[PDB]
Amino acid sequence: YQTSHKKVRFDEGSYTNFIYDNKSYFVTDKEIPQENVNNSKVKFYKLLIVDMKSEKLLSSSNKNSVTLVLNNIYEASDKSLCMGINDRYYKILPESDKGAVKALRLQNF
Repeated sequence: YQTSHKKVRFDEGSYTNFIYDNKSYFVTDKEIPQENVNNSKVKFYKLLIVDMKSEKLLSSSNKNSVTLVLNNIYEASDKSLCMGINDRYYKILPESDKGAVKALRLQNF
C-alpha cells in the first residue's frame, strides 16, 4: 500500500498551463539545470504547436509556428517543480504568482 501520485490536468489545445494538487499552475520561462534536478516527478506525453504570430494553437507545423512539448515533470533540490520542454527543464509556478511572472516564451526554442 502506497499512495503518492496525482495525475496532472493539462489545458490541452491551449498555452502552457496545468493544475496539480487542486492548485493552478503554469510553465515559466525560467529553466533549471539537470544538476539542480532531484529526480522524476510525473510521466506524461503531450505535444502541440503554437503560432508565435498570435500566440495561438494550430493543427500543423509552419515556419511562423513552433512546436511545444509540455510534459516530463521533475523535482528540484529546493522542492521546486519543473517540466521538460525541448530538452529544457522549465520551472513551474502557480497562477497566483501572476503579475511578476509570465508563461514561458517560444523564443527559447
